Amino acid sequence: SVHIGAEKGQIADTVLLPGDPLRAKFIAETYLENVECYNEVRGMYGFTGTYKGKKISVQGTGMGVPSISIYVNELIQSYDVQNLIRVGSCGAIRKDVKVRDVILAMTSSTDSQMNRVAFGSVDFAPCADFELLKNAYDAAKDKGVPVTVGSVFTADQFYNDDSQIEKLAKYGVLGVEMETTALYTLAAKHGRKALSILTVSDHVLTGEETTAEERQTTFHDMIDVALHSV
Amino acid sequence: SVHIGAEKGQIADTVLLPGDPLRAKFIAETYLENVECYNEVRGMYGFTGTYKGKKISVQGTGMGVPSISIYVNELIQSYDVQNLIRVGSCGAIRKDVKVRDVILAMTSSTDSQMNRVAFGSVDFAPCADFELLKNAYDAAKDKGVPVTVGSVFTADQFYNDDSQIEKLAKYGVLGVEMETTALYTLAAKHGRKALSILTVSDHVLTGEETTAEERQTTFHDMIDVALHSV
Amino acid sequence: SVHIGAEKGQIADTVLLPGDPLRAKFIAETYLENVECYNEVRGMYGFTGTYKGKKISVQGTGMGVPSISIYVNELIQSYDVQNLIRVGSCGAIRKDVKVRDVILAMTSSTDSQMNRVAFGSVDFAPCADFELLKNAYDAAKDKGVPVTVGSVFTADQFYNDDSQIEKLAKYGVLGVEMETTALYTLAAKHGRKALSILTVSDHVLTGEETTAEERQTTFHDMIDVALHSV
Amino acid sequence: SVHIGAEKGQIADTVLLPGDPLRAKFIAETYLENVECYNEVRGMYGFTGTYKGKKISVQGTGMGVPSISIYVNELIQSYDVQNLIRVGSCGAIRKDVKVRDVILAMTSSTDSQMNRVAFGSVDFAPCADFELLKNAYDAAKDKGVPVTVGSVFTADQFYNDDSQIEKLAKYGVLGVEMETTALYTLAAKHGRKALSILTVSDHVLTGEETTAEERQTTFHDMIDVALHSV
Amino acid sequence: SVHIGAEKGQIADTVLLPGDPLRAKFIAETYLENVECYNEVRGMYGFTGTYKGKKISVQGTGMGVPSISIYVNELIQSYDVQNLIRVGSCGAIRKDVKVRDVILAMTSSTDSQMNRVAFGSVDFAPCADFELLKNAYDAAKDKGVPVTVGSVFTADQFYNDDSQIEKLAKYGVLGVEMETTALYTLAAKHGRKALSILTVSDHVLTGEETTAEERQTTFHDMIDVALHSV
Amino acid sequence: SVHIGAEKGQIADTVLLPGDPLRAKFIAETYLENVECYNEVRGMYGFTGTYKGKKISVQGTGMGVPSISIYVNELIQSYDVQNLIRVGSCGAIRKDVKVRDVILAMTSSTDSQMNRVAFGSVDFAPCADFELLKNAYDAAKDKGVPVTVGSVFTADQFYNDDSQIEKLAKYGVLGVEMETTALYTLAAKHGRKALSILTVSDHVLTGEETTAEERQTTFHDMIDVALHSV
Ligand SMILES: Nc1nc(=O)c2ncn([C@H]3C[C@H](O)[C@@H](CO)O3)c2[nH]1
Ligand SMILES: Nc1nc(=O)c2ncn([C@H]3C[C@H](O)[C@@H](CO)O3)c2[nH]1
Ligand SMILES: Nc1nc(=O)c2ncn([C@H]3C[C@H](O)[C@@H](CO)O3)c2[nH]1
Ligand SMILES: Nc1nc(=O)c2ncn([C@H]3C[C@H](O)[C@@H](CO)O3)c2[nH]1
Ligand SMILES: Nc1nc(=O)c2ncn([C@H]3C[C@H](O)[C@@H](CO)O3)c2[nH]1
Ligand SMILES: Nc1nc(=O)c2ncn([C@H]3C[C@H](O)[C@@H](CO)O3)c2[nH]1
Ligand SMILES: [Cl-]
Ligand SMILES: [Cl-]
Ligand SMILES: [Cl-]
Ligand SMILES: [Cl-]
Ligand SMILES: [Cl-]
Ligand SMILES: [Cl-]
Repeated sequence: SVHIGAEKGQIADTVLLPGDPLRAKFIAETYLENVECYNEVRGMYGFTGTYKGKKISVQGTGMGVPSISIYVNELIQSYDVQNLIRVGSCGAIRKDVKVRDVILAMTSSTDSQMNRVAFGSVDFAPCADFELLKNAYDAAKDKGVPVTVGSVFTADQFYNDDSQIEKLAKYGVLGVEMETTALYTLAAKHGRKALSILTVSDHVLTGEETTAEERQTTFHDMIDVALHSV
Repeated sequence: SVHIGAEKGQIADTVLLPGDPLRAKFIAETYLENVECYNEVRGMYGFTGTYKGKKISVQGTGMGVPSISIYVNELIQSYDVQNLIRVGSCGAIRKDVKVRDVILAMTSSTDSQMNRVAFGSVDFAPCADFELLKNAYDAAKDKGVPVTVGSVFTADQFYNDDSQIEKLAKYGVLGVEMETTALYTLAAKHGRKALSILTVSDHVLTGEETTAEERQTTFHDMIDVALHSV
Repeated sequence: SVHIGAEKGQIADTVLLPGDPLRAKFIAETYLENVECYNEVRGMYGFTGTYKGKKISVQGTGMGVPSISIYVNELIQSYDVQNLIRVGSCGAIRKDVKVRDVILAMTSSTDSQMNRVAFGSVDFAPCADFELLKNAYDAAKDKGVPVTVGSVFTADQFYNDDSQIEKLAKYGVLGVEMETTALYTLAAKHGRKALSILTVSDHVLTGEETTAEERQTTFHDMIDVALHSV
Repeated sequence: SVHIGAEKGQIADTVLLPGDPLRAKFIAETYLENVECYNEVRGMYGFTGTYKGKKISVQGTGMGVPSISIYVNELIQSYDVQNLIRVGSCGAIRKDVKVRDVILAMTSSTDSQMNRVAFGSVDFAPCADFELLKNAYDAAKDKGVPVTVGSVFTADQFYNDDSQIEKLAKYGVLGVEMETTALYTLAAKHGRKALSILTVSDHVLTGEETTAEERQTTFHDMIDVALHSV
Repeated sequence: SVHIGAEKGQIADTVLLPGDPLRAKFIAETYLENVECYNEVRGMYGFTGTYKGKKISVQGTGMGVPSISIYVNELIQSYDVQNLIRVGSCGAIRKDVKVRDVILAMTSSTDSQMNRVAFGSVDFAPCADFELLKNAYDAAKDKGVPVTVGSVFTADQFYNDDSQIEKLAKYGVLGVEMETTALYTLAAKHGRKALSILTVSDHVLTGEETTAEERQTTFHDMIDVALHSV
Repeated sequence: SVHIGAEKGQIADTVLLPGDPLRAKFIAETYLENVECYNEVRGMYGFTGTYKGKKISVQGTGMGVPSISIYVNELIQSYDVQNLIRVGSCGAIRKDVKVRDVILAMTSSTDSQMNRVAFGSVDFAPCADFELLKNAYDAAKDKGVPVTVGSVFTADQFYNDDSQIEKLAKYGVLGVEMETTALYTLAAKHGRKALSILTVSDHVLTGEETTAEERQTTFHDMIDVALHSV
């Protein structure tokens, strides 16, 4: 596969997709037994290991829709990947979204033209896989993790005129990131199961703000919720 | 309120929204104790009653986004309606969607220009309220009802060139109706809780077909799932 | 026909299309001899009768483009309907449009995405049939009815940000309703003759306002103009 | 006025707008008494004269929306022009449109982005002024001229992929030219009265074809209809 | 060819395209030896002559994209024209663009819907031919002519809400005219070489202004730069 | 700066922007004296060094418009970066583009919605800075490097329906990559100088194909052309 230097099935059915290829490293080392490293292309590191005896892979995606699309496609098409879970952060855009909250995206709004190219006249609303999502909600509530379930906004521009999120907050969108629409759509197209699990990086239209401690907690917190989701 | 001839609070916190104002009649009579009739404007009948002692309202919406939008707005704005559940049918567009299946929409794609007017450059992905949705899933599984959870397609045209649903089936969209986007968006805007619960009316790209018996079953079946959702 | 429970040709060549299925009732009873009732589906009542010995039908459409589209299509395709005249009201948006004025739409602007789906890069300007329209103008001037002839605006949302009509008034658009584009386009597509005849319901950017008396007059007034249009 | 080298009111209330600045010459010389020439800028000749004692002006527009827009704006804004009538030809796109037929545009479809720039989410349907149009119909029928009344298509490209007109013929659009939308819209914006009167230049999806004789007849024929329209 | 009354090859490989058909006259008479006149249709004059012994043609285009498109297409398709250079003016929109400056467009932004019709989801960025452009830059610097090289804006409307150029100046667009996008695109499509060379007509968001003397200089100045470009 | 862990001015006026953060490493080590490493965030390595005594920086961008936008913005806004040159590859889409050819983008088409968000009704054609571009052409021709100068296509999707490039080849677009539009636009907005320099990675609509040797040559070849461009 053009972008991923890996042997067939040297990659798990299940892949966690952080934006950062260095958090990809971190997650493997700090959470998985028997750490393999299949990919080193573009520094976009890929890893495979076990957790509670089960095989789990970890691939960094880079940032923005066009980048994650690249990896999700190859992972799916060239490695028959079955379950793809994003684990990154997002900028909180409501006030009723707390820094501790862990976010499960049912859907996402986007300004990426990825869908309009393919569909034209249709606002295409992408979709988390319920089984994956329910499992994550269950895995959250049993351990008693703070968890919100709603939509996010997959943006093309980190720095924007940003008129959008101010309007999107008014419709109950929870936060902004740059990957989810791309995951959900490509996963749905190819018959796979996708879900996006996200922590708060900071409040964009500040209601409150974040410390290094709060992130370290919610980060770890999110990885668990993901891992136990199967 | 312009379209609904009703006294303040003569309407419940919770309203079931069938497309048909005559199924609206049916549902009241056949499911609710102490049947009031608040609205008779445009034959778009509105009813209030109790079920398991609790107050439940039933308002017909008519067809298409512009029509349901009318009722949802007034119900919300003029009657502080808290929970709005659609109960209609949809044309099944996948083959793995069975005539018995009861459908819970997490989201919907639309070709209505309702959102693009307000948002512009954004594909806005509307969102069912999770609490309502989870409750419906729970109320489904305990009685053991067949139930699928994914997206639908809110269309503007019953008869189309329909090139869309053939493409939308390829992305795992479950079925086509004409209301949901409009519900989810207006509910989200005004801080209310919405959910759309749907039976199969027939298979549009026929995988299988429907009898009068199968509908009568799933219809009733869906009303229960709704009713026990609280 | 899916939505209209009627026997072949039990429906006239000519159909008046009020939004309200109860004004549909009213019009039949109060204007036509030998009243038949072909449709009772969805409470969207359909009627056939005579006037000056000639067969005339009356079908309610519901509200919004997607709804009227449904009836117009079936009426045309399943009942070879030849002449379709809308008789509803509209919100006056200029000041030089008087509450008494009866409106004949040559065309309509819309924000519905119905046309952009089919045409893409084209602003499609729909068209009243001239013969029908001229006949209505003649039938207006002989009795001496106040009558204006220009465009309207077929909206998707009764409640809007409404920035549009303020801009559209500046271009001489007369009023806003929710049906006409849909009529004109479907009528033109299938080789039929359509026309939309409208009274003022109120002034939206208030220049003046309406009583119950003024409506009763213009309503009746409009039905005549329609009826004598053949 | 930047584009028209003319003294205030040296231009009539009424202006005929042929595309060709040389037919502009022709029309003056061959139809009007006391021929003045106000404009010679860009060879886009402008003329003023009398007909049946009444003052009539004649200004060439050039081709395409952006060009006629230029003249229509200045004529309106800088010379308080009251009535603006286009007199050009169009490519017939239906078969039931005959080479002899004289065309009165109620409206026009366009692919020009002129309107979408100003309106955004609105398909804006431009509008002939009825008074002007009725007068032209009357002036046609009394002399007994063949005359059709419907819509046209204002295109941006003489040579196209042209997929549009094949689809637009299916909706009863009569013919294609390159000016009308631009006239109707600018006329409506500034409170003026516009109308577009058109002959057939040839059949684009050939049903029949044209001689030099047939044009000379219909051309002259159209100028009359225009002239007597007041 | 429909719009150009000319015999095969009575037109040069190289054609200068001023907007004004009278500057077309001027340029021929004042710059070329052995002046032929091939076209007189629509007053849109076409000329052929020699300069430094070499054959050079001069065709007026009229104004706006739809008009120049007409001539560029026929010139290319019916006369195998190889090199097409626009020589007109543009409204300067930055302040760092001086009245003396001669402008070489690498590209242009447009609001014309010409490209979106053909491409859909693509912002198509048109392209000057480098060879032509470099040659013009060389021919500029050797004589020592003030010359800027960047983008312009091909507008559909001389009079606009004009919100665009205020935003476009902020991105370094140099000036606004009404032809270039149309040239570059049609030239690129048919394998020909195009370039647009432009003087300042005035400053639109005034930084400074123009005399008749400054234009006469830069005009002549621009024709040279064009002519020596081969 | 959020994404780049660097001290003020520890970054040069001039930055080379390869997609790959590992080619970023390579370029530094193999071309620059006194190698500093300012950034290690996300493995997206940043380096500063000298070449012919002059300070030159090297920052990886990742893939797709949203990603490079991130770095270009911070580099510009937080480090007053003056000159930004992309050095990556592109998929050749014409046949007359040779594997050896080095490509200088004057402009790029895109399907990214980055511009349409900001501009709306405008196809915005981005622009290489001429000074940078000319300098690169000069630095190419003196050493005698094969070099083509035209447009490219900045895509959002590596894997597409790809109907676009087949149409875009027909208009003389040279190749497809995923960064340039984003560079040119952000550079132009902030008053900086940008240029994109690209090798062929392979032929997408295969005319010919590539070896490892041909890339190693053209790669090195391109870095020179960049480096000597100042
Ligand atoms: N736009 C945006 N705003 C935020 O506040 C935010 N917080 C996290 N992210 C995610 C998404 C990207 O992968 C990447 C960009 O830093 O991280 C954000 N994106
Ligand atoms: N488009 C469409 N296709 C179907 O097969 C279908 N089945 C049910 N519905 C819903 C939605 C409307 O409220 C209304 C239109 O009949 O019923 C459908 N809509
Ligand atoms: N938008 C809108 N504004 C008005 O003031 C108005 N007056 C009448 N109508 C028509 C059209 C609908 O069928 C229906 C909505 O009430 O009635 C209106 N629609
Ligand atoms: N597109 C197009 N097709 C035709 O068959 C046709 N016939 C006449 N016209 C009008 C409109 C222009 O002003 C001008 C272009 O020749 O003439 C036409 N335009
Ligand atoms: N829009 C616009 N603004 C100007 O300041 C300007 N200056 C010159 N031009 C060019 C382009 C047309 O061919 C024609 C319109 O007058 O001349 C301009 N166009
Ligand atoms: N779409 C696309 N097709 C190609 O053949 C191609 N060749 C190189 N590139 C550039 C651009 C990306 O940064 C990145 C994606 O691999 O590399 C390409 N992109
Ligand atoms: Cl992330
Ligand atoms: Cl329904
Ligand atoms: Cl109505
Ligand atoms: Cl014409
Ligand atoms: Cl010009
Ligand atoms: Cl690259």
